[PDB]
Amino acid sequence: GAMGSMERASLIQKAKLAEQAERYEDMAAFMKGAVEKGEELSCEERNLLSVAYKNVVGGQRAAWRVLSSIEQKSNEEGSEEKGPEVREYREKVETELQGVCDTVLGLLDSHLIKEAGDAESRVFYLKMKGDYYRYLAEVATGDDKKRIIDSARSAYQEAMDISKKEMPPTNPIRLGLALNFSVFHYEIANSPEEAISLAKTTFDEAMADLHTLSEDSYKDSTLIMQLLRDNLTLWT
Amino acid sequence: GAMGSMERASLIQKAKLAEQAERYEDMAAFMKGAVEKGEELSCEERNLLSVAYKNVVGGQRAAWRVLSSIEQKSNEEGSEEKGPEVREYREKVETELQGVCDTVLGLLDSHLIKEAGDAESRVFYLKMKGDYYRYLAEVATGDDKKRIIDSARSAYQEAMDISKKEMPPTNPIRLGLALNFSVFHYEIANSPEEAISLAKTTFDEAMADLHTLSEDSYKDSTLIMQLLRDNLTLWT
Amino acid sequence: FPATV
Amino acid sequence: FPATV
Ligand SMILES: *CC(=O)NC1CC2(CCN(C(=O)C3(Nc4ccc(Cl)cc4)CCOCC3)CC2)C1
Ligand SMILES: *CC(=O)NC1CC2(CCN(C(=O)C3(Nc4ccc(Cl)cc4)CCOCC3)CC2)C1
Ligand SMILES: [Mg+2]
Ligand SMILES: [Mg+2]
Ligand SMILES: [Mg+2]
Ligand SMILES: [Mg+2]
Repeated sequence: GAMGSMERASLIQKAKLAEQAERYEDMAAFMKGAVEKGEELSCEERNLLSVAYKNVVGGQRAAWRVLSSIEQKSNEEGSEEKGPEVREYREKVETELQGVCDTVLGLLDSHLIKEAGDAESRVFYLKMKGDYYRYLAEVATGDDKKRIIDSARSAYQEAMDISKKEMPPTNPIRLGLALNFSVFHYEIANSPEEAISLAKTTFDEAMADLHTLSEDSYKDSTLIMQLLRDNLTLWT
Repeated sequence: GAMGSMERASLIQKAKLAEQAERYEDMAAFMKGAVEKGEELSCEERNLLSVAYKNVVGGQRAAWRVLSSIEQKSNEEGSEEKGPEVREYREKVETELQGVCDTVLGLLDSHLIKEAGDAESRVFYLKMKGDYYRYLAEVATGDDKKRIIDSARSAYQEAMDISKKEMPPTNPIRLGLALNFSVFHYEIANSPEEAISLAKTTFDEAMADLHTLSEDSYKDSTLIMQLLRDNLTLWT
Repeated sequence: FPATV
Repeated sequence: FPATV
């Protein structure tokens, strides 16, 4: 890797600089470099890694959705034939997106997950694994679609089982996981009832645990709770 | 080039798709491909080319300014020594930025400008040449700074001379050129009086010509006039 | 689209 | 920063 010759601490420092400059591709490349040094990531470093790739693939997904919409319209009755260009460019963006998901999944498999023993790290990495299989599933149309969807579900489920045993209901990682798995159910698995049930139960169990928190922990937990409420309002 | 095998019309089509998807790096690569086919660009195609590179370098400049500010603060009295990382990353972003300017200037020199005979094309390309030398000047600190600044001034001046002879005072290209050359004077050449004089005279001469325009031409011209007024308000 | 983090 | 186009 092109980051092989750079110090781990230098990579983390530059990832933070790239974040400030809103240079997410750079951020991601720095954090990939840091992961590949082979040491475990701290809490802060895990967050830098997730922020970087979330931003890169988030951009790609938005672009893919624009291009897909254009492509769908082109395949409607009455639409004039414009050639292969829209499909080719959607495919180009898709392939790049898949490439980034494969990279992230690569990092988690080699070897972030197998070394993650604490609940906060293992739940976090398994949530990411769920997420990047979910993005792959968004663009999947072939023989492997079902297996991709199940790979997402399996990762999310393992994260869920750990989170319920080892973390309080207000833990931001536990909350974030539940939020995303609930979206997985709604948007990928065609299970809107499961999506709603999950969001609701997660919200309610968190509400009942807020009394145990400091002001700052309260702020963190309630932020994510409002996102669960936002999704419930969208769906009901 | 990686675009050598793609049809000119396909490149233009994809540039437009990339614009819709806010994929400006892609847009720029497509338009570079189109230029390299060797045919002259139409009015629409010139605008796609400028939009693409304006967005790519605009992002780079914003990032460079963040990093430079951090670097300046690091070199202030009392600031703790953090190593070479901030300078290295600012340099990385700078080199990429310079690379993009060199690419654009390359396209204009080989061979967009020499084939541009109409006022609207030649003024446009010379304005771009001024612009990309101006961006190079923003980051220049060495032996060539003065020559870079003069390369910007020379391109802007030639564009200005043509625009005054061959275009009405409300022509959006003429207006855009004057706007940018005025900024060149303020920000690069340390000539705020010249910047102000230019913006003012351009504005006033445009105002006196608005009566000749249709509703739609009026809208276009006045939009850019307001940008001249915005700069004057900033500077006075 | 729904909220994710 | 000042406006350019
Ligand atoms: C050790 C540790 O917990 N570190 C991180 C997790 C953290 C919780 C608070 N966060 C958030 O609220 C947002 N991001 C996020 C990302 C991933 C998960 Cl699983 C949960 C939450 C950022 C602000 O917007 C709301 C979600 C930040 C990460 C602190
Ligand atoms: C043949 C021709 O004139 N084509 C283009 C030039 C054009 C004028 C109107 N434009 C604008 O007003 C904005 N962009 C711009 C870019 C470069 C120059 Cl030299 C002038 C103006 C876009 C909207 O925001 C204001 C400036 C668009 C390009 C039509
Ligand atoms: Mg495909
Ligand atoms: Mg249940
Ligand atoms: Mg340099
Ligand atoms: Mg004068």
